[PDB]
Amino acid sequence: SVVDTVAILKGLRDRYEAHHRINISDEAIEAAVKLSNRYVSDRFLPDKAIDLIDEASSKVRLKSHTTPGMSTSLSEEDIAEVIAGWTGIP
Amino acid sequence: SVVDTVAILKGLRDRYEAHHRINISDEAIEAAVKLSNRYVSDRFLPDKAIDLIDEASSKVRLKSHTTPGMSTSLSEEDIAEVIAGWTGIP
Amino acid sequence: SVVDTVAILKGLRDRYEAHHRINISDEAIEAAVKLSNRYVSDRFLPDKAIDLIDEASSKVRLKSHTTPGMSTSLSEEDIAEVIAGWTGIP
Amino acid sequence: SVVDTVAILKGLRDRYEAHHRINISDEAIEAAVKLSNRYVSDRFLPDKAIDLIDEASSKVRLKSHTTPGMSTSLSEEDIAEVIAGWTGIP
Amino acid sequence: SVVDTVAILKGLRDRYEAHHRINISDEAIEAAVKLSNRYVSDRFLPDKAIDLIDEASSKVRLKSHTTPGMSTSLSEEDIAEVIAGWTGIP
Amino acid sequence: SVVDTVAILKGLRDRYEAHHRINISDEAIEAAVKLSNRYVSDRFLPDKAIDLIDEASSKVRLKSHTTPGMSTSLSEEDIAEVIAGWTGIP
Amino acid sequence: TLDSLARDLTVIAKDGTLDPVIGRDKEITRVIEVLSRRTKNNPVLIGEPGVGKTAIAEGLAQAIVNNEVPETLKDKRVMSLDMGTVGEFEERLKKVMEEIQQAGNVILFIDELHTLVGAASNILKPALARGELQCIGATTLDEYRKNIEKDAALERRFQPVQVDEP
Amino acid sequence: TLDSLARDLTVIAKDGTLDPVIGRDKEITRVIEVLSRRTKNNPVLIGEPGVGKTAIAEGLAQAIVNNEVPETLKDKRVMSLDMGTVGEFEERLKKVMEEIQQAGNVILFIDELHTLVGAASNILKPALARGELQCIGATTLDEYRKNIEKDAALERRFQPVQVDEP
Amino acid sequence: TLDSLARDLTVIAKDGTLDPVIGRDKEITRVIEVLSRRTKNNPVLIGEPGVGKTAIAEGLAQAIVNNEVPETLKDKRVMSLDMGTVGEFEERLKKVMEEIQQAGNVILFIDELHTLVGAASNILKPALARGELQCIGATTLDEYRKNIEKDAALERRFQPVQVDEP
Amino acid sequence: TLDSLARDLTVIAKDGTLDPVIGRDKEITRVIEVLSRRTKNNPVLIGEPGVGKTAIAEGLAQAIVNNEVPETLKDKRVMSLDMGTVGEFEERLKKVMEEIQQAGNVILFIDELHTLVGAASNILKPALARGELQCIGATTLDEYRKNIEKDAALERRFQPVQVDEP
Amino acid sequence: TLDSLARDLTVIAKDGTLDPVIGRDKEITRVIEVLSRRTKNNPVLIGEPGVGKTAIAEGLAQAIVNNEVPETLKDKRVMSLDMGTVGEFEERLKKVMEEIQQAGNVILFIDELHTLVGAASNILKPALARGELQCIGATTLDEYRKNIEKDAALERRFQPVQVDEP
Amino acid sequence: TLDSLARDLTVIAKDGTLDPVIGRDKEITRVIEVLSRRTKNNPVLIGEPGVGKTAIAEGLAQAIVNNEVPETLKDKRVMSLDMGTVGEFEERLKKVMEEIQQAGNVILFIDELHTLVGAASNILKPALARGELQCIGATTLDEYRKNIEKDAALERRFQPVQVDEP
Repeated sequence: SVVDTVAILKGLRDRYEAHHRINISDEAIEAAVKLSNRYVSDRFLPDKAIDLIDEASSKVRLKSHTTPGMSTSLSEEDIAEVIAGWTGIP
Repeated sequence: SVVDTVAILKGLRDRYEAHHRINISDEAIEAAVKLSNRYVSDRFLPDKAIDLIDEASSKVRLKSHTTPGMSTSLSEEDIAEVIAGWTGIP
Repeated sequence: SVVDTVAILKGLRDRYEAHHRINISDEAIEAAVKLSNRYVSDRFLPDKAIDLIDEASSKVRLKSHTTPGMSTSLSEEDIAEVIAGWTGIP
Repeated sequence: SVVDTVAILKGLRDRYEAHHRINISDEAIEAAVKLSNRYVSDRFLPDKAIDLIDEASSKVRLKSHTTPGMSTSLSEEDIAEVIAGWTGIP
Repeated sequence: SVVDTVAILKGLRDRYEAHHRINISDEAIEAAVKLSNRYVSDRFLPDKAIDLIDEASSKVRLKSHTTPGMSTSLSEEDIAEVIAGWTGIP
Repeated sequence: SVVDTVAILKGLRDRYEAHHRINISDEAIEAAVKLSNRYVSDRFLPDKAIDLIDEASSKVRLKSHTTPGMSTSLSEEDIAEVIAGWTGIP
Repeated sequence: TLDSLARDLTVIAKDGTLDPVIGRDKEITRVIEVLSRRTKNNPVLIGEPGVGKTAIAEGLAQAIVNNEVPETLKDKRVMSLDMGTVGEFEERLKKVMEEIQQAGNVILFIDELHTLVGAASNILKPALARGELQCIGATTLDEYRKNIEKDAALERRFQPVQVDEP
Repeated sequence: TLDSLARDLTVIAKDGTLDPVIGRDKEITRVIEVLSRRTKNNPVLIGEPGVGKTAIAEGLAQAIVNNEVPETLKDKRVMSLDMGTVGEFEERLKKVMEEIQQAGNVILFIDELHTLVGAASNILKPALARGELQCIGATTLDEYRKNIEKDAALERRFQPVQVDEP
Repeated sequence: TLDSLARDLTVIAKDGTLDPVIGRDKEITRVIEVLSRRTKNNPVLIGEPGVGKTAIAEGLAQAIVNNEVPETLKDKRVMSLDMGTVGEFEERLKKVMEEIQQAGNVILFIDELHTLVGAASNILKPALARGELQCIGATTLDEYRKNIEKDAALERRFQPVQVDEP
Repeated sequence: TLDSLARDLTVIAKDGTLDPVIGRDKEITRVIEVLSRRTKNNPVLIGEPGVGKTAIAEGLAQAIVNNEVPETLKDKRVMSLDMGTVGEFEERLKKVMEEIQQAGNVILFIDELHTLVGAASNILKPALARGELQCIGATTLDEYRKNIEKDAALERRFQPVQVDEP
Repeated sequence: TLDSLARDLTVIAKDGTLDPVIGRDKEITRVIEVLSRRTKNNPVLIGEPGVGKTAIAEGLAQAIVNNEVPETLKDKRVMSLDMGTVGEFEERLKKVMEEIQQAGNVILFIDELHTLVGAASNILKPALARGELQCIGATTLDEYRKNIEKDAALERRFQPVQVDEP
Repeated sequence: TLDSLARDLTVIAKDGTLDPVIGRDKEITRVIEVLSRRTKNNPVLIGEPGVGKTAIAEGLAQAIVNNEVPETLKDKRVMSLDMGTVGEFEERLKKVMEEIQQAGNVILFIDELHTLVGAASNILKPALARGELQCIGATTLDEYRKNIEKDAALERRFQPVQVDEP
């Protein structure tokens, strides 16, 4: 289920942020969970969320990684932008 | 024959209970014997009973193994539940 | 040919009876020869007779081997029973 | 051609008779040549004749080899019998 | 893009001329870039330009290599001739 | 080109005649050159001429090799016959 | 020996090397209870790849080191397959099997490709079919249609289970 | 020698190491009487695995140590196969055969996989086909369709028998 | 050497180890006369398995030790194949061939599966095709359709013969 | 060892042996970031051949020796495949893999034909599928349709990327 | 060396070991004249097996020892293939080729199966395709459809000829 | 070293060992100018076999020893391949490549079969693909369709050229 995913994502919530040195905002977390499930056929929200997440976690870090201070991951753009980067029409 | 099976099961009756530390109740024993023969195509009551049995012997032990006092194996659930766990509509 | 078989069986007539300690009765011998040829598709009367034979030679010995005095092999049952044991409707 | 075969058979005419110690009668020789060509699909009259021949040359020798005086090979039976031994309805 | 190609060609501009001992004229360079893209389906302007180029760089060198003084590569013929050598109707 | 071939054949003119002990007549040489090019698709006049040639050079030698005095190779037959031997309607 | 390809995450779980799972408990309860069977201790899984299934595996292993594993298996231990290759190849993979059968103390999880291979076919599959050596497979049916099934005695060896996306 | 893979349960039965069987008596009577044959002493079994068949085997061995075995075989003794492997492998398995053929006093039961193998094919199968060395096989037909049959001379070596679930 | 797989029943026939045949005499007369051929000494048989054919073989061997065999072959002796297997396998089977070719004194009967194999194809089949080494095959056509035929030069090596049930 | 087929252009880039690329930076940023993945470090490329892609590769290697490569990979180094062949062939290619896996310090780029071969199939592909050994492939989809895809677990191993003509 | 598989019937013909042929003279005249060709000295035959073709071959060899062979070939001599087999196999068959190419004095006739093989394909076929080593093949087209043809350069190496039953 | 298979005709041309060519001059001018390329020094030829192409090669070599070769290549020298074979085979052929790469002074012409082989594939083809070692191939397209093309990076390595019958 989308929700359990969030929990299992909450499971890895610390994981890749402690890899990516960021602060996950569950708002985002639930967001893509819906959104990916909505927009992504192939991989699975058990992952593809985290996919987006880590990728978002990257994109932030990317910006945060180098020249764009927020360490946390936004809800929206983290989902949105990336997801828009995934597809479009944010 | 279903019945000889019971005997041959009675043969292994001590066996896996002395493995599984339980008390086999022939009621169950004959039960699945019919029941498996009824409900199970593939493996053979010479085994599949014991299959159920040991599995039942597990399921009890499972409950009995850890947190659910009866060491004996019930007739019904041992057959039933497990068999329902096998299929349904107990 | 069925008949030559009998001869070739007569060839092994002493053979497996001296293995099976019995007395072959050519009545049987010709019997299955027809009968097997009649009733058995797969193996060949050059053998399958002897098959029956030795098997009959067993079945007798079996009875004769252990608890069922005739050392000879009957015509009929040796064919028949076994052949009925092969199929039915003696 | 059937005829050249005879010649090429005439070629080996001395050959296997000097192997089989017999006297080839070209009557036979031409005979099977037709006859084999008639009756034998598989091997080739360049051989199969000689096949028959040598085999006939055997069959005679066979008879001539052991207990059945003619050392020569007949036309007919040499063809015929053997060829009938090949097929039937001499 | 055709243009980036020119740059990446400008990247190898020194390269094969320092192999082919010639002077690349960007006029040519942009020329084929359009022209090849126009006229050549198969290989890719990232190369096929340089293909033409080096080949042009050859053709010049060829002439320049042996009996036909310009060390530089013309715009036109370097493209044109070769490209006409590629196709026609210069 | 057919003609250069003749020259390159003239190149090997001494060659296989000094192998085949014959005298090549350029009449033939040019002949097949046309003729083979006319009549032979597969191998190439750079060879197939010489093919014919050497083969002609054989055919002559063949005749000349054994019982059929001309050591030279004719124009025509050397081409023709062989070429007719190649095809027909000399 | 029992190393290289032979590895286990149970201690790693007792080492806390991995992630506490959720929700596949009763799912695992099945997967667990598969071992109970004199017939087939050996489950296989169907479902969607990458979803936590090998952690679902680890879920067992946790519940193992948790001793949420009941009796018989409590001594036994996970083995997480290692896949790789190196003259022959599989004989190694063939070899390890007695070793772990010699181990009297473990279990292996076969992972995903349970393979119809060129160089293959029955590899351990008889020693599988030996009716010994508790092990676990998994895939999605798309593969499951073949190896376990095309034998059907490996079907008689394997117990299929699947779980939907949580 | 005649050890390691070479082992017997008969003494073990006289040792009482195993279970008194039931009901396959006349079934065994056949399996027994298979040995009588100058043609094929060597039976193979079909049926459902794990049902008691190798004990059905032992059933013979009991009836052997019971001397329910009649004459010729009474001297002969069970051998229960051991399967395992270790450079080459089978040559051992090849080797033991003369040993037991040298034994003049025993019988072996070949168990289940009578194998079409990669490394294989005819192994003892000629020495099988040697028309000597009383032995027994078993399987379910699904295998039986092949090795004994695809030769058919091993079919001419083997006598198939099957018994339903009791 | 010339042992293990290399074995003969001729002496065994002179030893009387086997059964006097009947009726395939002139049948054998053919099989016999096959050896006469500079072209193909080497017959193969078709027919129904288990019918006495390898004794029909022995029939030759009797008629051999009987010296019902005429001249050339009288020195030569049966070899009855042994089939079995053990690294590589066939090279042995490959090896023996020169040995018996070295024997200058024998003949082998190849028995039934004359095989299209995985590990195979041309094995002796060239040394067969060497146009030497008098040997005999047999099968039923169902196989005969392939190996001897799919070459056809082994057909050119083999002479097929069949006999009905007596 | 780690030579012959094993070679690297990174030092060569530090040696300046090759061409500064342009424009595939963020393209490479992806290709780069592929390595980040515990799931798939291993990208493959689609696109038009001969366009600079293996220099795009080198682009990484530059950005590597540039240390435009971020942390984890900075120690790791390009390997540019060498393709060639020589008894067996691939075992070498099979062999090198542990070596580089032993290297604890590098990465290889597999180049174009990632091959469905006669002599083949799974070669490293398991050791690929071993879930180790960061590597990169490339092709155009026309091939991509098969090997990575027909498994789909190599799809689960590979990350496809493509870039248009600049 | 040039022995074992290497053998010749020419001397044997001068030895009179074989049969004077008839009628394929001008047929042979072709087969003969095939050698004349710088392009293809190497004929192959189609027709019906067992008809005298390898004697038709010998027919050449007679006409050779007859010196009905004209010049160039008169020094050259028949070789009649030997087919058989024995680790590797063909390398021998591969080996002999330089030997006879070293012979500066002979010719071989390849006989019937010119083979598409498992273990094969190009064997001498390049050294065939080397454009050297006058040799002769034969078959019936049914095979001819493949090896010589499926290359077509061996078609470019081979000259097909066929003759009806006389 | 640089001998056996390594050989050159240039000196032989300066030795006058061979034939002054005609007419392929500007044809060679291309073939020549192929070497100029940082991209592909390495041409391959299409056309009709046996027509003078390897002399067309020599034509270069003449024009080389003629110093009709312009600058860069003037130091470099022909190598005419030698084809033959002898445990492994190709490793030799593999080996020579560094030697000539070590030579700092030459060029090789690969001749005709540029081969898709059983024992093969990438042999030097990576060291080819190494982007070093000026060399030349030739064939007719019928082959050209495959090896250079089926890679297409060897197409990216090779430059095809063809010339009609003069």
